[PDB]
Amino acid sequence: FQSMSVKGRIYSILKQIGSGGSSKVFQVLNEKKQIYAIKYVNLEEADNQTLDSYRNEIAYLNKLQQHSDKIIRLYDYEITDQYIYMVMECGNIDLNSWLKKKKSIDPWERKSYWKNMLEAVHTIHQHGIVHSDLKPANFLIVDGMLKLIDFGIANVGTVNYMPPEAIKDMSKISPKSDVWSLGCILYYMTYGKTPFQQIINQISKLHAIIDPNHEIEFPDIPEKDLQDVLKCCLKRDPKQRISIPELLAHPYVQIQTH
Ligand SMILES: Cc1ccc(-n2nc(C(C)(C)C)cc2NC(N)=O)cc1
Repeated sequence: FQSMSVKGRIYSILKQIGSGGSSKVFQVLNEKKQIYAIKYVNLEEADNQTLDSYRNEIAYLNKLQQHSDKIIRLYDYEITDQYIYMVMECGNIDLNSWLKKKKSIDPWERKSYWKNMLEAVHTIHQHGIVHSDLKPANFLIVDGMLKLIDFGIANVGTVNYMPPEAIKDMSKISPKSDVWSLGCILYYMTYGKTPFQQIINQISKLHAIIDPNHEIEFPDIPEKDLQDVLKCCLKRDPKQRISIPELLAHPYVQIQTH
């Protein structure tokens, strides 16, 4: 039955939710019994490039708090050369663990989660940040709402959500790269699998994503608007791919009852 101090205040640990090579996430309670999540980052063995990234991720996290409620709260933090403590809002489950459990997704729930992903990602772009690594894990369900937990500035994994322009690049990265990944999450939330999930050979997967000839399948669904959103986000030419601002005005989000 452990405890910990963050900027004077004392928090009592209930359980661990996260495991990181150097980081851990703890479900904690404050003096008044309120629930929070504390991220403990161990800095004992990190280089300057890595530190500066964590410093930057934290600065942005703090700056974009005011801009949107679709971004995870950062109530307080304690930084030292040895460690980082971050008091942040608690969530029910991350979106990846929810998609692996929830078999059939409700169409209203899918649309509501999608609007949330768009508002959060759109906010970061306004500030010039491109996640470049969007995945379900990056989103937390809080109060039946989806919140973005990280910006991709600070450091098994999958290539399912990788845009074709990242692979052909081998800075060539733009806001549109996040549109492709968001499209892959939505395609998963729609057809229960990522667009290239079926390809086992990892090398062959990378080739498929970058291959114009390969045709991504869009099976006929009752939500005609949703089908259009997917076909527009998963366009290989980033110049031809739809933008976040345009997506906001799309019938799929704006229209009610389709
Ligand atoms: C796999 C996994 C596990 C835990 C989390 N997570 N991360 C956080 C921070 C707010 C500290 C970023 C909170 C949680 N999980 C949670 N249930 O609140 C996110 C993903």
